Amino acid sequence: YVKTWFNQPGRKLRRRQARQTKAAKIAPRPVEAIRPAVKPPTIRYNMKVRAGRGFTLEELKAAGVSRRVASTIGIPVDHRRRNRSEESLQRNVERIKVYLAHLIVFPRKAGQPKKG
Amino acid sequence: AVSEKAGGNMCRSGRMFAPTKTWRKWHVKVNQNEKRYAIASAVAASGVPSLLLARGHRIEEIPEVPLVVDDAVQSFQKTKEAVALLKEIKAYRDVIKVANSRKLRAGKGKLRNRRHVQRRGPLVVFNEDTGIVKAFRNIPGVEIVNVRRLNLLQLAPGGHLGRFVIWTKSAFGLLDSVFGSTTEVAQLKKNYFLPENIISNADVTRLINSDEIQSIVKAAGPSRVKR
Amino acid sequence: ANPRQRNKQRSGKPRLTRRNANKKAKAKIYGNFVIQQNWDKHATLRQNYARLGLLATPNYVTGGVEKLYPDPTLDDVLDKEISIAPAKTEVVRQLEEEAVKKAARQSNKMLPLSAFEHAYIQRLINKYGTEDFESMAKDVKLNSKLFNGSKLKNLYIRMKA
Amino acid sequence: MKFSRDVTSSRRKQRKAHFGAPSSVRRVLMSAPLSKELREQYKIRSLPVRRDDQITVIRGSNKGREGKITSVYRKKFLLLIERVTREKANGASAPVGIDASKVVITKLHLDKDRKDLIVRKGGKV
RNA sequence: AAACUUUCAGCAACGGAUCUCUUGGCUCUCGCAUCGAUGAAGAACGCAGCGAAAUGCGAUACGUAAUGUGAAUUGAAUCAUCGAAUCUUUGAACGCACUGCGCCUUAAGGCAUGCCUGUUUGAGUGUCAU
RNA sequence: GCGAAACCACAGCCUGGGGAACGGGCCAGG
RNA sequence: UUGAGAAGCUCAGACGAGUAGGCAGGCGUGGAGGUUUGUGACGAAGCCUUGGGCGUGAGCCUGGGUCGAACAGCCUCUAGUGCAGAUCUUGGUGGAAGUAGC
RNA sequence: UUUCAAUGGCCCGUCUUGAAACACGGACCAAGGAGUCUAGCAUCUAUGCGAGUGUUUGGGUGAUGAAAACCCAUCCGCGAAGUGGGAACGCCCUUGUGGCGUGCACCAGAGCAUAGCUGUUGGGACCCGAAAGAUGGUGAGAACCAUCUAGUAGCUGGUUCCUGCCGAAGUUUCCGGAUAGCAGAAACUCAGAUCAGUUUUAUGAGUAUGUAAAAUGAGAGUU
RNA sequence: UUGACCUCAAAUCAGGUAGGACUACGCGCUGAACAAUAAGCGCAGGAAAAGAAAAUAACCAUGAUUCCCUCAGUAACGGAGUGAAGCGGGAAAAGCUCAAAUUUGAAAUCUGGCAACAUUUCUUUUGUUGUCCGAGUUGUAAUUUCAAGAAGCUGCUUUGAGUGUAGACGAUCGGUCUAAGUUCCUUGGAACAGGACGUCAGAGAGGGUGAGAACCCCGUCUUUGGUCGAUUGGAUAUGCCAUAUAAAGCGCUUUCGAAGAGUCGAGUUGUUUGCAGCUCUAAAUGGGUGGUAUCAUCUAAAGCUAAAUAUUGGCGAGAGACCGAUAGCGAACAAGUAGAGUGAUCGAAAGAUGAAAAGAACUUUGAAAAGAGAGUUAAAUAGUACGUGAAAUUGCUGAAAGGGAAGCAUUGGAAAUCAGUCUUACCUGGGUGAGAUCAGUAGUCUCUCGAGACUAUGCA
Repeated sequence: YVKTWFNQPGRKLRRRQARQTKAAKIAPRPVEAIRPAVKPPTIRYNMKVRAGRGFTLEELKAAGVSRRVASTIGIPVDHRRRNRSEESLQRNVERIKVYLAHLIVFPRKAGQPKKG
Repeated sequence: AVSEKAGGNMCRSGRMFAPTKTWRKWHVKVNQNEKRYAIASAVAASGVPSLLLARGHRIEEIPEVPLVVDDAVQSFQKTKEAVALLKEIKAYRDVIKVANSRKLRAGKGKLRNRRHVQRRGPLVVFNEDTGIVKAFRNIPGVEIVNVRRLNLLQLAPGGHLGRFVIWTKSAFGLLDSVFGSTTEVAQLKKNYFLPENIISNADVTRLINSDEIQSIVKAAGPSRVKR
Repeated sequence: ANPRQRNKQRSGKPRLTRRNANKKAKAKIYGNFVIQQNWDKHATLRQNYARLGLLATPNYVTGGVEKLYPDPTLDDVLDKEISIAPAKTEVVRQLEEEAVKKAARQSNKMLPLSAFEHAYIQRLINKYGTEDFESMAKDVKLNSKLFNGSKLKNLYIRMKA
Repeated sequence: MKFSRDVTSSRRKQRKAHFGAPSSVRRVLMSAPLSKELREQYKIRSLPVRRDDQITVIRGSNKGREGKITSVYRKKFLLLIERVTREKANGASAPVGIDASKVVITKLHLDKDRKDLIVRKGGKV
């Protein structure tokens, strides 16, 4: 049993086309969602800042985005993670606010019945 | 590789000894600095007319080496414009050489989608493609490459240094950003410096027959001595 | 080699050839019309997003980017407000201008009262005054639906407009 | 050079396609060049050969011979021409087949379909 | 000498190496997702051209209709496309045996088993109400 | 008339000796 | 004096068995990149030959004959790369032998 | 080239054993036919960079072939944190003296990556040669079939071009080996020095034997 | 007696569904020899499985699953060997549905029949509306899923499971659009070769054509596109309807907050901590798992879920430093075929005339097979026993040698045959004419005054 990698260039191209196929479907919006900034959970890496999964409910509440609309504008929600320190809260609230400063949200049509 | 189900190596319709396998090592690694050294050394060799002649290029009427043309060449649209330019700088002798060299490949290669063989013509190097690639690609032997992604398979075909290269003015001006110098880093290659040489003046006859050295050597004995 | 593939070789019937092999081909853009008009079908999606003044990723990039030319304190974060951001290119300006003009057009968020709603609130106002809504809600006969003070206030507000 | 990956340059596959073509494909495979007068009058360089076409042999031993196309033998990629034959041992004249690319059409067997085909390939009738 | 034996050479046999070829194999990569009780895969028997030890087709038997291409095969086609029709006996194979032997209804329609939802007709010393 | 197969390094007259059989093959003879 | 493929040229002296084993330099084959502005229907490749030549050798060049479509030298890369044996594999063909015999 | 004359001249390959012999294999010819691929480890060499080094998990990118080439964000692997003496200077007619000594031996990092070579350990592992056993079937205890399975031979047989150069041991010691020794490679220093299947001088001990320092030859000692 | 309900039935009642095949890649139950392997058995799809923590950790904490790299050939087990995982870096990212709390001021829910109305990849497909019956209170909807949430109160922000039309942007399928020599000479059966003069190139890929064809033909490039057929994606714009007395997000609380049992677990036997059998059998700030050796973390015994991933099968496609007819699949052709076996199964050999059959008319011998005269072809030294035609082997002819180890080696003879080596030029003298690189010479062109190339004029 030997696993060959002759399809390594083919997989590189296939993933690139998936990125372009996705961008064709969603024309003006980014192909990835915004990820939070977290700290790896060990003494070896806790000084590094890496990308998280989603923003905590306390982060979203502070930034002014409700958890029901956060997913609609591309902000992932992590119900599992929590803010044990005020630094993680401030690092990711600013990340959300900067995200909302650069965001153009196109309006949607709404059904308005003629009567009351 | 042969099929696994195929097949003693001596018996007729048997199994070949040590059947070929796909997980043979096909690709071989080279240090990125060694690749850049070879590419820099192959660009330098293309600036020597004598190394061009020894690689088979008919550059005996070219006006200058390195040969740099205007940037209006980058926007040629028709092969007629491409051929006319090659005839004005007398670089069409190389193309004529390639056309006359087209033969049928000797061996089983022509049974395997390798019907014809020929020579390599001039290598046109450009900055931006606004027509230059399509105007030159049908000319036999001519290869067109961007100055940002130079290929050692094109700069030293066969492993032989000294390919005939025609640059545009913009490609030539950008050669100092692609490679840099020995003291200044390359702009387009992070932390890359051109290699230094273990010899300063490679003309060793200049050192041996210099006044600095010939004034201290003892009186030379004879050449081939008498018996 | 397989008996199925040998079977269709021996047949006099043509093969069900399909021609879908064209790599280097990038998906054409549907969805936004402004993006499609300004899209460059040759350039990659990163090159097109950057030219259009958009962000292909709100996060880091996981490799080296292409360099074509030799270029020459909790209180003040939860309470600060950032005044949006400039539109670098013309394409973003079209997207922004289109968004605001559609939001202004589809901005009627005031619901006028219906025949039943008008009569319901009118009977309550003409008996329990205008400024006292808590007493209006606590009425059981006129306020049969048992609307609270907030809903009766909204019925008043919608009646005015 | 070819750049589409929908066309194969494999000699194995190109020879298989030519020598295993159906008769509809073989109709276009055996095309002949029009004469200079017909080329400038019908605005067409070449056409598939058809019965009763008046042609001239350009290559081969029978170069210069004229005649109508008596039959288009598609199973062998050959054309049969009138009075372009070869004597046999017993005296019967065996017809000689000429490739369609080795003849030039000097007069077309025009019908309704051929006229529509002519204007289809940018051709003034 | 001659014969025979042996050697060498020429020619003729025998044999099928070598060379050249190649509508084949092998290997890698890429796209795609589509069998069957509306009878599949497989088997058998026929049909008509044949060379079948091949192919196509199913009693509408190289298929018919439709869309074409447009004059052959060797509205033509041993052509292409293909949405309509047809598709023998079998086979999960299904009325019972495995071609017979049957049943019911009007030659035709049918007539397998398990299970699910419903329909209808019944039975019960089942529990209750009158 | 039809028609094999096993077997096959290669030739093939004897007396003596060749030390490891020397012999059939070397040496000396008939 | 031209005799600097300095990897060349030149001078001198000595030495020469060889198993296992060790170390150099070469010959040949299939395919690949480069090259010979290479060879080829006015005859490629192969084959035959008491034709000629070159090399210590592996081998190579060539004349004639036959033949009918491709092929080679050089630099480098690559490998299913060189046979007299394996009671080797496949195929072809001998003596036995026109014998044993039917 | 064929033949003749004179002289010489055994049949190869394997195995055996002291070389043999002997016993094995070989009717003939053509074609096929046996150290390969890969993963580790170590050595040597080459190459790049060097207290660093390694682009190719992946991303970017590649308009024409796009499985190539080109570029690199964050990680990560490994690595790291007295004399003698080469060479040179200045004096000495020169030797020689004086000042200055690298490496190493006596008394201030060098690595990482790739490639090639060689050795070695695994994978069928140079090729071939004995039946296992098990699983699942067919036919009627036994038989037969197909896969695991390239399960095997401490062995048997075979293992494919040339030339040149070097060249053994074939056995002390303990005890399948660690050895030593024989034969090469590398790293050295060293004639104002040592070495020797050699002969000596005389006296020490018992013609032999041994001794330190003469003759002859060779440059030697080494790790 | 009748009716309601339950139960057991029956029916060729109506409407559905299952089986079998293929299994390269899924997932299960198994299971040897030597590997949690082969084989056996069961079940799927275009992927499957897994999956939104009864997960890690001990940090400044992370945050469903899957896959890759790394961790790491490490810890651990047991010296050998077996051999992970957390972190870290990437690919892709998406989250949710129930059970358990009274709609109780109203079973608000659903299948089926029948009747209309639409709709179609489609007269083949899908629904909608109305009515009746049935299901269902032993519980169908709305609401809730712990990340919460319910109920009140509150003033901010919100809202379509509708149906048309038009155009644009995409995807798929089928048509359509396409540059330039066959000019001259030579060889040849043939020009596609050689030479001359040309042409087109966003086309000098490949194949065909009587020998190496960019320009004879199909194609190739343009095409990452023009133009028409028909199908359908998501949106946009604009009408017509919109059952809103409605439904949501975010504030607040003098009010509430249900959480899965023959399961966890304990004991004992096997397989491999998991799983299973057996005996017993729970709890509610409980229970699981970790660090403490109290703290941390999670919330099981119910369910769904795209993408990144796999893929020797199937429907196609493009390739190759691969093999080149004893090779490469067993199979380039007839190939799982002929043939072998009661059967399971086993299983070959076998490619090439020529450009064109022009496949040898005709005469003649023979019973025939065939032969011989002829004839076709560029070639029959290409005649279907067919390209080339090696060796072993066989026959005839010619020459030579012959008596037993033989072949072979060395040296020459004889016979046969072969090879190359040639005097021809050099020097010198005159005569005759010639011309330039010579002119007590005139011009042009290209390079860098003079250097090459020429053009006239003279021949000292």
